[PDB]
Amino acid sequence: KTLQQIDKLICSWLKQIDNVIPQLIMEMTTETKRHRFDLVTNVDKQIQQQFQQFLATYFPEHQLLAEEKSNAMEINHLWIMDPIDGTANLVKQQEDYCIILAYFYEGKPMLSYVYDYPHKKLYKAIRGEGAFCNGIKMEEPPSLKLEDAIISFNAQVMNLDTVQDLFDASFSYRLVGACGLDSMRVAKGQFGAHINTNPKPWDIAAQFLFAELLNLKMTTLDGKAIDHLKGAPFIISNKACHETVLKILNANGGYQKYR
Amino acid sequence: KTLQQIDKLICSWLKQIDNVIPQLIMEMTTETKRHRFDLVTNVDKQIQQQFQQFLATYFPEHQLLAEEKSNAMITNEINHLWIMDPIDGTANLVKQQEDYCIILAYFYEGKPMLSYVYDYPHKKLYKAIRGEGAFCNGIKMEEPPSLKLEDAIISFNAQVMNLDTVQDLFDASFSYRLVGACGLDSMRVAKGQFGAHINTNPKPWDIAAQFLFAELLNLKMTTLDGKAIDHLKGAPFIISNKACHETVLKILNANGGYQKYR
Ligand SMILES: [Mg+2]
Ligand SMILES: [Mg+2]
Ligand SMILES: [Mg+2]
Ligand SMILES: [Mg+2]
Ligand SMILES: [Mg+2]
Repeated sequence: KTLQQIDKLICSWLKQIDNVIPQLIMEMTTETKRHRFDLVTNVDKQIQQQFQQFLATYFPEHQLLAEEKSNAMEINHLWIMDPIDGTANLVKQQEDYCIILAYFYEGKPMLSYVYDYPHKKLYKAIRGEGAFCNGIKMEEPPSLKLEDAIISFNAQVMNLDTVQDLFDASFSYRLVGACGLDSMRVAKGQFGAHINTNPKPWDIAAQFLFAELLNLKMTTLDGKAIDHLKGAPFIISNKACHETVLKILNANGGYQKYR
Repeated sequence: KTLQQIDKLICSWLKQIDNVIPQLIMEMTTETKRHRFDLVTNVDKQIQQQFQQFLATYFPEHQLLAEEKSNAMITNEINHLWIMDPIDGTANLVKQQEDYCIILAYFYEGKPMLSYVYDYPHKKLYKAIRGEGAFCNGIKMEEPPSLKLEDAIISFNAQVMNLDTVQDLFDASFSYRLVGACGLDSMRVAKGQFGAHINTNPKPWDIAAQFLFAELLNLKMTTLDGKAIDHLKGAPFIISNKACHETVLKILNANGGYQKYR
């Protein structure tokens, strides 16, 4: 059975990773992918590869869907990985990036991991036990109406009218700049909601479980329910401000650029 | 008294407020000021009170210009001046318990001699001592690498500018992030992690420390017109890497400027 043992294994792999990264930084190399803002490093690739390796060693039946490798891909043990979510923050700030890891058994979220390596905070989620930040149990956050909550989203990728209407309806706006971590601030009850209008499946894979066990909302921007295997325009939200955010997003002909 | 003796006293009084803040947080109470979003807490108040008490107890003749008390005294002619934002980022403190800081700057006859931005939630004390340099927990900071704007993240408040100039800043910049406390957003510029941070209406206490960080680490710190800033008064302000400063100002001042109405 237990997830609990697989979790001990995963957590001991993270301890391993913690000692590997300073080396990977030491010889850091930087490339761009499709455009000058789409960055990859040796850090991103080596973490992925090392889990690909871990998985082969201890879990050869298990498959891996992940950002820095091709995928293809009805699957029984699936891991989803963003080896460095927030690569732009790694490169420019050496701060505010994370590892995102999530395990799915017959489509159902079983374990989930967001590792804030720079602050040495490991958020984890385990079906049957709960969500934890470095061992302390995380509890359902207090209700947050939109009008009292801080929100996070990319303003660059939306028309300014609906950016305005979000500004007007919320307490304030902030942005960390990594899905995993803005999402975690919603979990921790510090942001009311996080939006990403075009995530990949690895950008959001761990959030399903956190959301389930901490009583958050996680949907498409049409309220629907997200296929973990493909992305979708998504939101993670306090329960008390979810409907309101989506309503504003879909108003006046939608959030899309131009207009 | 040797600044190193004064600094020893301050770092130490900042260090001890660690023991105090947790309990003040667990009894957090909140009042409003200019309007319902202009927040102040038991935390802001007690840290200021406890500093003023410290200053009376240790440098009787010095003076405190600070956020949560009136500053009618002054004016240009005071020898020993401290300026303090007891909690900068009060909104963040209330909502997140993270990304707030304490600002202090000592000025001897107008000239900044010591500066402190204490990032309490991650326990990172930033300090700058004239003659010594700038430090983060005693790890020494040096001038950052040149950052052109299109290679740089910027930080600013997108809600108080007209959405065209906002768009223009996005467009010309690598990306946008916001921490939401001036002192911390400023420090990211100081560390070279952001190319620049803008605040279009700071008070003296939101920017008091940064003068010296900027001088010692070769940053540009100016009004949104390029001129010197008078530390007794606010101005619309920027603090920047040297390579992106002119460009950010050009963008701000174009097509009637950065105000909602141009
Ligand atoms: Mg990438
Ligand atoms: Mg990634
Ligand atoms: Mg205030
Ligand atoms: Mg303040
Ligand atoms: Mg302030």
